[PDB]
Amino acid sequence: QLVVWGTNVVVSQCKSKFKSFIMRFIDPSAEQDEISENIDVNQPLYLQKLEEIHTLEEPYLNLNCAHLKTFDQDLYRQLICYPQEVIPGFDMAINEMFFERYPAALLEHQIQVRPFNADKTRNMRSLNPEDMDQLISISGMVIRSSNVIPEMREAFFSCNICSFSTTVEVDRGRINQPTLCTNCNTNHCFRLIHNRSEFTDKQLVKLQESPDDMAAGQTPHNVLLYAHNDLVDKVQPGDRVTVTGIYRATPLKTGGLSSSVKSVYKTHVDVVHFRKVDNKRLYEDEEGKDHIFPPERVELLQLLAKKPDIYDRLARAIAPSIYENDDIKKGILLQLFGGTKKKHATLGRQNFRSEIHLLLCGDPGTSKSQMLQYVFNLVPRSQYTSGRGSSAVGLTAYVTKDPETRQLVLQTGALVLADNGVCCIDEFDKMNDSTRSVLHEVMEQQTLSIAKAGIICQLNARTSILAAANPAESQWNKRKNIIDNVQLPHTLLSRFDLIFLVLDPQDEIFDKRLASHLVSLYYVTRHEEEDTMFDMSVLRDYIAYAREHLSPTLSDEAQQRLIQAYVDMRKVGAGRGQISAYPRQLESLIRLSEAHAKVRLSNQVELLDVEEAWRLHREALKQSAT
Amino acid sequence: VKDEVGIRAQKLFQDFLEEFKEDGEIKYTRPAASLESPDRCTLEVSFEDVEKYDQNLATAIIEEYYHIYPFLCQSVSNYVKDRIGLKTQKDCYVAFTEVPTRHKVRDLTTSKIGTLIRISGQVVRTHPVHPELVSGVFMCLDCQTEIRNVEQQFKFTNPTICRNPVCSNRKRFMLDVEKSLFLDFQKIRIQETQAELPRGCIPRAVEIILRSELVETVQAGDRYDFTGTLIVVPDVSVLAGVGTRAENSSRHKPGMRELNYRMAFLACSVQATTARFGGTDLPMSEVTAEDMKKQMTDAEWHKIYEMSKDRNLYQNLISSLFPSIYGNDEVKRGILLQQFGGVAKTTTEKTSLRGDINVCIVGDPSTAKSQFLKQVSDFSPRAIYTSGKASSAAGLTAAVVRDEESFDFVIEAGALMLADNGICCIDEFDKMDQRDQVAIHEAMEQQTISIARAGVRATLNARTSI
DNA sequence: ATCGATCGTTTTTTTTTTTTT
DNA sequence: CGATCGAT
Ligand SMILES: Nc1ncnc2c1ncn2[C@@H]1O[C@H](COP(=O)(O)OP(=O)(O)O)[C@@H](O)[C@H]1O
Ligand SMILES: Nc1ncnc2c1ncn2[C@@H]1O[C@H](COP(=O)(O)OP(=O)(O)O)[C@@H](O)[C@H]1O
Repeated sequence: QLVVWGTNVVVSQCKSKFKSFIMRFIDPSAEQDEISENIDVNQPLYLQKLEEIHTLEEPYLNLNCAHLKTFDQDLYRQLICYPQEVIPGFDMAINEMFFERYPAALLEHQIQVRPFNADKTRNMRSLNPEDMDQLISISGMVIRSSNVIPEMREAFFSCNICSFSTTVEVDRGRINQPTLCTNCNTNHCFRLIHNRSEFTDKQLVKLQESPDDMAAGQTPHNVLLYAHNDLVDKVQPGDRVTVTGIYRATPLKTGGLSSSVKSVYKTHVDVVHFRKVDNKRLYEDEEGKDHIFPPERVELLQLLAKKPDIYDRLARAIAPSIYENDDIKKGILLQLFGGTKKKHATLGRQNFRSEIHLLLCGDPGTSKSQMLQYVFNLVPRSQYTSGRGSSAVGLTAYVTKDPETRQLVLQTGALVLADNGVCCIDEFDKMNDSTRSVLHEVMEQQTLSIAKAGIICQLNARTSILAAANPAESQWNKRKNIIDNVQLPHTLLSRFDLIFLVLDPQDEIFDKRLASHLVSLYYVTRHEEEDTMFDMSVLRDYIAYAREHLSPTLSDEAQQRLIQAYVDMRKVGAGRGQISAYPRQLESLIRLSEAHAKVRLSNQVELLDVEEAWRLHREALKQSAT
Repeated sequence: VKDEVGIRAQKLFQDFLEEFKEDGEIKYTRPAASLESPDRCTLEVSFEDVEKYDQNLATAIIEEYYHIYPFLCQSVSNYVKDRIGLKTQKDCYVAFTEVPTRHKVRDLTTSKIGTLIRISGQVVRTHPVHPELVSGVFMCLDCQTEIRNVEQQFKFTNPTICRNPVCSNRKRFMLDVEKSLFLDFQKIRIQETQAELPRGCIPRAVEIILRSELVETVQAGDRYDFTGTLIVVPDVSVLAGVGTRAENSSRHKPGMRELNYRMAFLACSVQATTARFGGTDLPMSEVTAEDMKKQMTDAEWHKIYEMSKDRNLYQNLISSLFPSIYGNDEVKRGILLQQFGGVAKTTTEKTSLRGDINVCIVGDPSTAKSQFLKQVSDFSPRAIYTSGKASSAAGLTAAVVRDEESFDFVIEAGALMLADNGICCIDEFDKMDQRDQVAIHEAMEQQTISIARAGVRATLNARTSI
């Protein structure tokens, strides 16, 4: 006998039926529905979840209407047409459900209800009048993440005689006042101030419709959304996310000089719930705290360390399927396990980081771009740019106007976001001299000090290389070394630590093996966990955990060999127009050494690292004996 | 009234530090004692000391601050009254410190207001002094105009009803810029923390304001520690805020303004750290509290006499800054003379006479001629280094502009040019183009240089060696 | 003092040519 | 949509 004016609902019906539905609940939505499954809970998921959450005391539930199909859909339909009149009754059912859970619990920190799952409406293009107070859910791509704004419901007041210092809030848009606030005799007029009063946060962002569910060959006409307190910046830009809301129409002000009103109501959706969709396949981010591993994984990690096979195992686990001449992947792996931390908080002097710098160069045949497009899907700080993707200022100082401030600002860069990281890079011999005289600065000092008319900066920037440089040629010219083939100077070419050379495999034969095997790889569209045991994440923490708790130290092992052999290692003074041996080599040798002691986790020095270092050298230092 | 507890609190805080505050001594009376003569009205207060004596008014403080804030000024006046024969000219600037918690641009809500929190960032696109006569005198027109009241609110309103008479209540008197209450601030912007550099979103920027004593001591390239005085911002007009609108429709018995407020932020404390050097009257780690020409300029004479007396300290000091280095022993003794002073005569109006000297390094490759100087940026003050090709000839010059931002042509600084009494050395003097080269051909000797093609009476000057 | 009838009320744009280094 | 202004 009671219902809202323009409705046919009643609140006790909805609350009571939802309460009975949760009581008629053994997790039946997947224990009766997915009866082949059996969650081992012959109790409601809901009182189970109030236990799971009040034992956790981290509030703010979520719902889905697939639970709410099996019950009488009168609740479902009258939630569809009157969701602003049926939603919070679910929260009231939750409020009594606390009492079902615990009488004296935290019955003041309040719970959301975030239903979904009727169906996709269709997509944004195709809408109607009637779908104005109903339930909608599409998705696509994101534009932005914009700034947040308060919003009042009340003011603060004042007085002069006896300090009638009071407030009164808003209903939604209509307020009252005496000639005072808390008026008695009207000793003054009304004093209103606007700060010490009630506010609410919210924020609006724009959203597209762009899966391949396209009006094909049409630009996606995009939508808009508000936000509310517990859903504010729930997502950062460049994501695809589901939406749950109720259509919300609004007039526009004709003119503006007067109060006339225009015919075209504009429409948007309010907010109930969204579905942030995560896709991080590669080796995850670097918070440090939210990544700590258990001891059971340490068992397997030190198990991996217990292999002398480990020297080749992870290098063998670099490729997904590529089985040709991985002899460098050990040289890769010293940067996989990305370098040692020889700190210089010790003397304040000379600040020699264990700088690790290696590049791959060769012919087009090698999959340097594609290998390392996949390795972009490996590196934690995965970047992928190259010659002619961005200028020097295309790497730094993205400076221009900002209508948010209504002013221009000094603004952003590229490398200082990628500290310690990598950018897979190709086509090195493509840039102006403006760039590539920056790289001398960083590769040789790992620094930056900047001077413009606006901000002037001495920042910090530092990281390791990967790159896929190329010559000015199509094939490396036989009998003309990369000493000149790729386009660089006389001993600056010599300056690099060592670029493990690449070139086409000069043997016709081996094509067929992998032209067949790794096409069959596609033909089956799955792999096998063969002797190449591809670890899901058991490889990935030996990567991750072995950046932090490790500190290579030198007692007597991996130094003294060339500290003897430098006699002939610096008989190199002779030569016409050549490039030779220098006393920066051993710096790289120590760095390599502590790197290879990182694998095997030898807190004290590894000595074998020298031997693979000498191997690393003289396999690719006799490429120009000429 | 609410904050009378805060009144009595800082009252008896005064009354305690009216006695000793710290070991028979007080840390905030002698700052106030230096205040007493000029009466400048700035005194930082330790936030720890609220928890020491007032017993956790921090949580009595750090939420209802914005409303409580003004009462601290009355408290300040009550402090200065007790021992000084006092007039109410006294005021209250504060530059708070001794605060632990350090939050950033992300934990922002309606719930963050009236705090004292300390925050950093960057400094960009600064903006100038722009005064404010916040107050004055204003009432009806005839005679009854003596109005030093509370009319200084941000939202300003000449219209006042009356004080003594029944007179005009919209017709105002004229203005007072003579004997009334005024003050100053500026306005600049700040980018996201470089200690907090996540992915995705932009560097969300905050608005920022500074009181009197804070002023012209912010600067590009610097991180800070603010107050936490997030605001209700007395804004005037904005678009896109199409929420519900309200206003007081008074009692029925037998002006309008659209309401959409925006955000900014305000602050009343700074420790511009990572930008602080101090000359010689600062007491360092190693000192000798003695008498001297100045405070600590050489009050370690007790040793510096010894460091100025040996015939061995020449070679010892030649060896007291190359512990990690070995090469020849001629630059190891000559290069310091570049950092060491020159002539410094006291002489005629003939022409500028110079103190500094040119200095060079040449050597074969891989000799650590760089590592001589890689440290020198970390070593000396004023004397920060990079390369010459580390920028353009917007190193010597500024970045040459040909678009309209303020007056369409701006070359008024550089990168060599801001090394006043420090050296900003460079590498690779052989392959650099012959532009800054011929600039240096006289800019080192005749340290008084000009340009054309965009000159605001171009007269610039080098200052140091190379 | 009160009400009502008097008085007077207006805002919208983006882009092309020659110039200088 | 606002203030002026006249009388009741
Ligand atoms: N082991 C391999 N696995 C997969 N693809 C390979 C392999 N070796 C060569 N390729 C193929 O060789 C091509 C290499 O070209 P690419 O490296 O991208 O040119 P560039 O050398 O200029 O970067 C790729 O298209 C890739 O498919
Ligand atoms: N006496 C020395 N003390 C310390 N380091 C030295 C010494 N002699 C040579 N070195 C090392 O030799 C390297 C020299 O390289 P550097 O001279 O900077 O290259 P470039 O010749 O391009 O300037 C430095 O890394 C430095 O550590």
